[PDB]
Amino acid sequence: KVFGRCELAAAMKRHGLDNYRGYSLGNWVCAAKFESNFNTQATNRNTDGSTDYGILQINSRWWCNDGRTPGSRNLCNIPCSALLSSDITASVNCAKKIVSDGNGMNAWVAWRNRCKGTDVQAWIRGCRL
Repeated sequence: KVFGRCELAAAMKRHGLDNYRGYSLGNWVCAAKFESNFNTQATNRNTDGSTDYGILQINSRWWCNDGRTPGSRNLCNIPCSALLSSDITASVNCAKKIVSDGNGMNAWVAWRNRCKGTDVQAWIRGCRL
């Protein structure tokens, strides 16, 4: 499923991501835009052999099991395919665990490079939240 901007913002708010660990809703929308282009089916292979899955591009190195990243962890206790569902519950819950880990949203390379220090509020402008 490819979400619309305001549709995703609303789903993320509903799931309690708005101001989670002090990160405003715009930060999460911005990150999802640049990580996956709002596409729940997005997948990308990393150089170490691990893969990123879903709207928030969650890594099989640490967070999920994709059956092909030998020696990795499954900290969110999920198959990586759960991250590709049209329902974002699994992605959101795993993202909450990631952002609490100690580095905050710096865990997301695209957020650090493209969202951090910018006017992220613009990503929720015009939306009926």
